[PDB]
Amino acid sequence: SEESGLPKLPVPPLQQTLATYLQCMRHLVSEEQFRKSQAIVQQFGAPGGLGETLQQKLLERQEKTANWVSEYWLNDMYLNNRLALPVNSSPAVIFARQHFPGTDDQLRFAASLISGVLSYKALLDSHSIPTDCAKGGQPLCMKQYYGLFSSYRLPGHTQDTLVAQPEPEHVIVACCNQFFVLDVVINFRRLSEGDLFTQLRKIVKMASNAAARLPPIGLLTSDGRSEWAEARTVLVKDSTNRDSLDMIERCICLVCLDAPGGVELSDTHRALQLLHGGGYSKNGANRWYDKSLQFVVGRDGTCGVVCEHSPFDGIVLVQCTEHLLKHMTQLPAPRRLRWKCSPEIQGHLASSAEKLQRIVKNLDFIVYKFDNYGKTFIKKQKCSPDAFIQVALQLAFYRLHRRLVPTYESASIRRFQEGRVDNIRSATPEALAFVRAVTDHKAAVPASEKLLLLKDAIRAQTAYTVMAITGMAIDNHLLALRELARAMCAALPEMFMDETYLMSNRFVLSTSQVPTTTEMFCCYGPVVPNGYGACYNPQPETILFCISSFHSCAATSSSKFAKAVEESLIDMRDLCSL
Ligand SMILES: CCCS[C@@H](CC1C=CN(C)C=C1)c1cccc2ccccc12
Ligand code: NA
Repeated sequence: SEESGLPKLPVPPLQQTLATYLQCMRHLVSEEQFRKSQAIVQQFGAPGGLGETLQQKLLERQEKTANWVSEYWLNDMYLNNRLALPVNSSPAVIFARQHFPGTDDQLRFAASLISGVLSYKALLDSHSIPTDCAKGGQPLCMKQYYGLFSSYRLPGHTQDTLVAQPEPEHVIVACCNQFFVLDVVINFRRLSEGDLFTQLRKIVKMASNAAARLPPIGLLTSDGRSEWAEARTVLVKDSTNRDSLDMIERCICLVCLDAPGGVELSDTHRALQLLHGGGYSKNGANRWYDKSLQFVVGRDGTCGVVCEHSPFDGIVLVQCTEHLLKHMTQLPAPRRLRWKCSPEIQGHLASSAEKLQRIVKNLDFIVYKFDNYGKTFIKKQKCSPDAFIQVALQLAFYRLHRRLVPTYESASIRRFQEGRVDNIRSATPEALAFVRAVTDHKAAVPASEKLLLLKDAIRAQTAYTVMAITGMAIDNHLLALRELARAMCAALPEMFMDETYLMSNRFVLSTSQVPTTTEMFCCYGPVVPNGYGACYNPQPETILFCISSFHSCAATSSSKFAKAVEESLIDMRDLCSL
């Protein structure tokens, strides 16, 4: 009645997780390091040993909590991360290209979008969104929907805070780096699209007035999390700033009326604008990255949403955005938020502009549309499209870099209460056997044998996927054992100080499938300096890859990786056509 009917997240058996862990890492560490890790794990999991003690504590935690990993996972994946949110953390979703002859066309789109946000939020708030079922079925957790609009991520010196929340409700409109409170309710009557248009015109006019222009405070939210915690602490010394921060913290979402980009509106360029606004000289300060959703409606027709994803993952977000876009197809003045700055704040602003520009220049990003085939061909090979593509990315990484690396693939655990994600470790032993056969010409493995190895790697990938989505994989389980150990003693046991364990969690290849039904697509940066981010959207006859890496790292190249992906998909096609 008041409590969820969903199952709780399972706790895997301890020995199952330790065995899977060792077999995951054997081929990714040296033989000497692996021998040491084998003995460490044996001691940790011995009868009556520490692992068994921690496992008992984890089963007590499962009984006392709705989800035993929620707190640890939120802190480990997001709130402890000190990197600036743009590129490093906040994914971008790019909508179909739009065409706005005049400003009023841009404003009519933004008015229509805001109206759809208000309608969707009314469905949400009255619990009218139909329960998702697995594979589009077993019911899925719906809690992430309540985090789409009611969430604000506060910076902290060492750990951030995720705050959940209002009479009336308002959005914040960002224009020319200025922020305006737009109430979306007058006399308890929701503003119509026409009223919203009229209000947005008032905002664009006020934002263009240089005598009222205020400093670009939003730039500070683009900095490292400890840097922005420090600058925000300066701001909150003044009551005007506290009032303005409070208005942003409690808004529904941001709507960002970006200026024209001046670059060709390719898919790659539109994505760059959604990821980091092009830096301070372009739209990079027209942002507030702590707020969960920042819809961008650019003057030139670049539209999308920038997502702070501590409160929700991408499947729920795409459900929301597709509903918004599909249903677009079917009076007091807004208040400028004022700011009281100091010489301190000017220094923080200049430093944030410089730090953001390093991120802009460092990001190597490419949108690559593979057009030779898609899901239809892959399914004719008795393969899951996701597993086939994951194996292709392993072959791409191996043929370019001549090793496999610890790889992350998001797996939804929404089958369980409060469920977010666990990790599918796609760098399997079977994937290694396959990529070596394909690339080692002197070994002269027959194509017929490469095909057997291909299908066994796809089998192993599919098996790991089922394991992860049913709560039986290893990353969340080890995370909880680690953090329960830390509560006993700040000195972690050797199990988690082991270089094999640290190595295992540096995801040089970080991936996810985010399928969409419209022309929209999702992207994000890498999670380690020598890594890639790879987000793909498989369609019946094509596959879209968004590949990121950092220009600082001489080993990686997004262009070269996309070419290796193409060659791998062609190789796999030829093997399946024997
Ligand atoms: C379970 C479905 C995908 S969850 C997340 C995946 C992910 C994101 C970043 N890295 C580095 C690696 C993986 C994600 C992807 C794309 C867009 C998102 C938008 C909002 C929220 C999450 C999004
Ligand atoms: Na690079």
